[PDB]
Amino acid sequence: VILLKEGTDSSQGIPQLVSNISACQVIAEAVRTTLGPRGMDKLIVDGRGKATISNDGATILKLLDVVHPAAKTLVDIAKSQDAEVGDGTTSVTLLAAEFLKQVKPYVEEGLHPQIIIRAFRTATQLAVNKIKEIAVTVKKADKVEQRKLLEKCAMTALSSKLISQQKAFFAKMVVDAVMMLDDLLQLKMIGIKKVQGGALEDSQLVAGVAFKKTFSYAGFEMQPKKYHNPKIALLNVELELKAEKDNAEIRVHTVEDYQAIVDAEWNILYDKLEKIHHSGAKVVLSKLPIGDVATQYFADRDMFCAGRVPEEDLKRTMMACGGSIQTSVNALSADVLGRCQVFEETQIGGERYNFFTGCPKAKTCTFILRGGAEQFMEETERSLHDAIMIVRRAIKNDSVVAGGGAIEMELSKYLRDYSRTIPGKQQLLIGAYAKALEIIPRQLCDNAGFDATNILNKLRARHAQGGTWYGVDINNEDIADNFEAFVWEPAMVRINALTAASEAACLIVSVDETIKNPRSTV
Amino acid sequence: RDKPAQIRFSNISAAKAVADAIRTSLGPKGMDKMIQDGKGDVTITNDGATILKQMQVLHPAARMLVELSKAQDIEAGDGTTSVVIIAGSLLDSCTKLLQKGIHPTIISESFQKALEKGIEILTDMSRPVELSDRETLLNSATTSLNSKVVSQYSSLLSPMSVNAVMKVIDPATATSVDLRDIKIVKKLGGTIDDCELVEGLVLTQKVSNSGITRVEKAKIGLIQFCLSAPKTDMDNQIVVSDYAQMDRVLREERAYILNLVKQIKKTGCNVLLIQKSILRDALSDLALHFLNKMKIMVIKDIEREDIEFICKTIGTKPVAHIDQFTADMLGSAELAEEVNLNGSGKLLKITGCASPGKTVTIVVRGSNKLVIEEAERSIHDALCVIRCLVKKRALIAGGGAPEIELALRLTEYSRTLSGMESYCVRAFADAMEVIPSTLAENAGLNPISTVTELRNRHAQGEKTAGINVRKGGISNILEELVVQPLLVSVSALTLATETVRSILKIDDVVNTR
Amino acid sequence: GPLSVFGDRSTGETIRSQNVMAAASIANIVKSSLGPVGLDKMLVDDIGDVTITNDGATILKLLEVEHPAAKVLCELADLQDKEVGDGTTSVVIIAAELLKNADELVKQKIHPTSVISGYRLACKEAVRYINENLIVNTDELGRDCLINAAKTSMSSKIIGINGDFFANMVVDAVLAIKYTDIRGQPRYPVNSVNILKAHGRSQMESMLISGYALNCVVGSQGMPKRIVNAKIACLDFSLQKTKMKLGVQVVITDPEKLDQIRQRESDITKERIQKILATGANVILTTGGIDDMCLKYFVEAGAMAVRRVLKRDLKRIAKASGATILSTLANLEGEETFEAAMLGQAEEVVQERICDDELILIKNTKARTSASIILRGANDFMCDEMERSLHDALCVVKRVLESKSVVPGGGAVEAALSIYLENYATSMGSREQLAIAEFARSLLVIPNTLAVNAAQDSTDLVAKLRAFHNEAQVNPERKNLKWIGLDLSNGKPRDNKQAGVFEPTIVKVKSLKFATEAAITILRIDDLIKLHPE
Repeated sequence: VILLKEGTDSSQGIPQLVSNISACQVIAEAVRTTLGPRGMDKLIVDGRGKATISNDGATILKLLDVVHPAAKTLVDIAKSQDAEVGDGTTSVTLLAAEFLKQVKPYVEEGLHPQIIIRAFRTATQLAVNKIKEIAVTVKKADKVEQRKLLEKCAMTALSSKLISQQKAFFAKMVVDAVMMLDDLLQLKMIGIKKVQGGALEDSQLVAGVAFKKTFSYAGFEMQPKKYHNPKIALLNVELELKAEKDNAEIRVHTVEDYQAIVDAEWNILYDKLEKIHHSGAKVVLSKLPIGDVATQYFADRDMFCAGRVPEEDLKRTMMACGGSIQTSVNALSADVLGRCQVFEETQIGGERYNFFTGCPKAKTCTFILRGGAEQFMEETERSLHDAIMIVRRAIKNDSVVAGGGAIEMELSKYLRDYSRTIPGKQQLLIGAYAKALEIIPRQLCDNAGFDATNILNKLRARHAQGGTWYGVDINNEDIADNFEAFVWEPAMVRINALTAASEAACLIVSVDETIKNPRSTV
Repeated sequence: RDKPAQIRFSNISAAKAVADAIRTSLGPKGMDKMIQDGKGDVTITNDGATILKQMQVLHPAARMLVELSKAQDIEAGDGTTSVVIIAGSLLDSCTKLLQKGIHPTIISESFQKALEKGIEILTDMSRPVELSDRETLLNSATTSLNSKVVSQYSSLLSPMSVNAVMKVIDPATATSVDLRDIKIVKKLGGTIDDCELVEGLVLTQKVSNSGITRVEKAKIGLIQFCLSAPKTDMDNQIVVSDYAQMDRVLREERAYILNLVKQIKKTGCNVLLIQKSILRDALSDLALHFLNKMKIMVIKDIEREDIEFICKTIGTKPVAHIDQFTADMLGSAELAEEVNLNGSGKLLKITGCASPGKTVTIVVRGSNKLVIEEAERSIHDALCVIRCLVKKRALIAGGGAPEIELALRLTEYSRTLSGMESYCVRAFADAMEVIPSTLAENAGLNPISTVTELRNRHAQGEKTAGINVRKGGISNILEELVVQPLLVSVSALTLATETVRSILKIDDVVNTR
Repeated sequence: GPLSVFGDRSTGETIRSQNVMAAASIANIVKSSLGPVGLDKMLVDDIGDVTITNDGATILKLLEVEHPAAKVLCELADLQDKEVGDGTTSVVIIAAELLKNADELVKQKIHPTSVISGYRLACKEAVRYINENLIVNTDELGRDCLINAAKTSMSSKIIGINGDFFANMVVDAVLAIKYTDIRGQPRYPVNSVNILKAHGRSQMESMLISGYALNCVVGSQGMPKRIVNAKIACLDFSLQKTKMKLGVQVVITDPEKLDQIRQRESDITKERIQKILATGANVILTTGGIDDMCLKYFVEAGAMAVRRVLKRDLKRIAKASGATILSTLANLEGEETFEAAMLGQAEEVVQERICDDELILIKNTKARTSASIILRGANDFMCDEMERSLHDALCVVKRVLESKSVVPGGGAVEAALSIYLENYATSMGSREQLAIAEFARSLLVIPNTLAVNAAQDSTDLVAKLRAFHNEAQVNPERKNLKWIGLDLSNGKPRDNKQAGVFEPTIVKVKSLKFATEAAITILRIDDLIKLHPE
């Protein structure tokens, strides 16, 4: 009798881990060129035809699926980094991949997971401490320099992303956009309206809040489309002919009672209207639909009404305008009412967007970006989201590190020169770690088709005993202190990178064998 | 009507794509390409004509290019990787002429005049060459080899090629050389180092006796007629009517055979040679027994048309009858020895012949059959290089100089030309920059920088300083010993321009049975 | 537009890696089969032919390979066997790892030309250094260095435990056919010592014959089976019922002759038989058949006659006993006579039974000696294993004796060459210096494979050997360390002379030449077109 159920199998020992390392390299090479200012972009197609185009590595890895364990580990680590930082995901996936590649041949001869895991963990610890100790910072606490370096880090983020002609333009845009936000830094108070047509340069920042005008019945277009200081009431109440609680029943006996009841329903409606009108507000917004009678009344009363508004829209309305959400009208007073100095139903690219500005309070913003492709606008919006993430993390800890591969060569040099005191196979394996730590600038150079060997040689010579912060320019194709080129990115990215890299290395090197069920559950 | 124009555009695009397909195999720094056939073979290849051949494609344009490459190899022989690139580049350039309202007949006439000017452009560019001048021919053939894969032993494959052209024909005057004079053999196994030459020839069959396997100063004999039992060309049967007749038949058969063998032995022969035949062949066991009793070699079953090679090499001449067989007609070679290939067969090399032979043979060995195939094709194309060199004596150095010179001077002609033809001439001028662009590209260079550098160098008017793959840029070529005959370039250009004039005229394709 | 190729083109490093992949897949598959600790690999043919094999070429030859470069490596292994016959497994591994290093290097974006020229020059320098800086003497040995060579041959084989008897046997067998070619140097007729085998009792039950044993037996028990003195008559003429000529027809109107013609059919044969039997013939050897007429006559004479005798063996035995090849009795002219001046010389011939079957055996061909080995084993497969083992050993020893030069091994040559070439490679200081460095590194696989096949701590021993060789080279004051190699008997750095581990220099030279040749061949391959199949 078969010991286990029929259909299973298992690979073991060196062959299993060799296959795993091979899978790691195969999945790694799929994004070999994305990162870098000169990045070259990829596409995917699904069975629904919703083709998606992106150069941010983590999103790319989600766009792809595997069944291999190691590659699944890689893609989930990419998920973790993206949720953690949102930049350099390409860098972390790549780097772990070449560590595993560099260690591959070591399995064929005498070597055990113990020493390699200990070396990986201790090196990761020491290098994270290095990250903390030599991370650059403003250390100035003045808002001018703070804002300047926020924009510099934003363009650093764009120093490997798609757009490169609007770096400072969009950096200042997003920095201001977040500086009209509170200390909560809520991720729901950032309106996004992708607009067809219009140049990429025409993307803008609404100081107040704008949104889309939802469908409305007849009786519109008599309302005044302009006011110079309206007052806003934020509702969540229905202005439509509705039964009381959907279960009410009416039991009368004569036509007079019938007429009294129907006129009474009308009186309820018109009394709510009277409360609203006499309240003094000039506009009303709500999730709930507005009956045509109310719209005709407000047009007759020169007042604007709108319903069926999505919640997040109303949330932004409260958070910026300064009003308060209402489910009831009976206790409407001044403190509940919002207030702004500008209302207008403007036209932005063949659409009808309701614009509310002139609010002295402003704790939320709604981006209005212009372009000609849903996919390219989506990619730009994704990069905007990435920039939001990077600045939101960095705004807490205003300490960063220079991009352009300078810091990676710094840490590689540190590990190398220190990896001459450590003993034995630990020393050799740590040297392999350090050698694997020398690819990302090389990959940037070869992305642009440059002689990366020569570039790395010269920058290593310059890093050895001739100063630090030397990065690789691509428009100049040379080496110099490109830290003063202000390509600076946060260091918690580096720490998280090392954490995930050590995690992955020790995980996959701990792999020894796997049994595969016949997977009848399909 | 437009559909003919769309067909024309489609054909031009197909030709361009086919040409671009082989854009990593040109010149000194080209790269090989696998062609695995549907059959159970495989071919590593670098020569353009070969590559073009193995694609059994169905599109007419590539077939035209294949036949063009065949014609060029017949004319010149080397590196037909370039001509396809030139043809495709001219087609792409004339796409721009077509979109700019230039009638196809007008385009063809523009090509004709461009050909006219370019002939002189190359002609004045070149300089004559000295026959028997070792260095010029050596550099020409070596640079020819540098477009192939066996360049690692060029120091060995050059002297053999040069000695071939000295010892095959006289350097006095021939205007052309018979290639079938030169002979080669390919053998599986051995090494590139084992490759060598002999001024004689080698025979494949091994002597039917092991008693004598290396004879020196032998009087070699060649025989081509039947040796078997007495039998008429026409049918018969010898009827025996008793035991005595049987006895006489046996004794007289023996007597006739030994009489013949004694005739040849009396002629002073040392080594026997028997041709191949069917239908009562020309060898008997009793003959071998007799020859062993008199210490004589024999080789049997040899080819018909090879008689001239053997007779010219050794001096022994064919006889179909014993009566015309004479002792004076013995070819005398110093040494006939059998060699071993370390368990890979036994040959027979004939050396020290006293008769003047005008044919030579060379051997090639290597770790496999494809390496020796590539070396054979390379040596054949080098022999073609030298045949063109002696055909007419004019040279042109490489380094990208010729095409850029022609490009810039056609640019000047366009500057000095008016009418519709001016822009066509400009298009010609811009066309000859593809080859240097490819040479810089596959050399791992930034094409814009180096190509513009050479363009400016030929704007200065100074030359002998062109593309250098050792310096890494534009530098001197005479020290690089990079030279090709003017004839190969002239043939390439003329064949390409005639082909493309045919192309421009042609615009319609129809499918038949 | 789309390429008219109609086939499939793969570009980039993929096919390169695929060649690597090919160079990977087979390599480790045969990895377990060379060195004193190489274990056997079992192969089952599709028709149920299970096989034992340890030498690489025999291992690979029956694999079916469709990947081109892998086929190329296949015939590379086959040639490594057919000329050298030793290192039967090492060469494919060396080439595979060389391809690994090369393809990784090109993946780091270096011009292929620099690395290919590096390959050629490094092959040349390596062969050179092997030639000069490891010269030792074999005249200090002899009749015992051959024993040690046989020991190194059997190291991975099946009889590595009982080498004391077998090595002496094989060296004496070599001495038994030692011939001279150019009258100043020796010569060996390879494949002229028939090794006929039997599913005997044990390896210790095989015996060597100072004579010759056919695959042949006595035609009938009527003949005497032990002739006192051997005057041998070798024949190629077919002794069947004589047929005059294929182009004769009889026409008889006088019937009296008719019956007498029936007589003739015998007479001629019979007559020659008398002639054959006039000279006191002892044994008759013919390729042609022998019928009842000749059988009865030979029984009446008591002289052995064997039909269906092969040809090459007949030539061997005729030369050994001094006999002569005969196809007819005709002399320099029509006189057909038999001469008693060339009869083969031997002591006696017997139809000896070995296990359960008999065979013809020749005793002491006169004026010289001859070699043939009767391989008796527990079964057929392992006996074939000794067959291959001893063939390989004879190839090794004939290479040794042709060129009396040998150096110790077990990684001794490997580590010494690696140390030289790594401490060398400053003659260029350029893009090719790194190439020479990778050559010095890539020879690390031989100690690696030996250690993994022996479960030794590879790094410690390789460091010890490398340090000794490095200090010997850079400091020639104590150059004695250059006479040290690695032995897997106990994982020891030893003077590889007491074990006798010794291999001909030409073997390493030739293997290195073909290895680098194939490596260059592949490194000048970059693109593949898969044409549509027929």
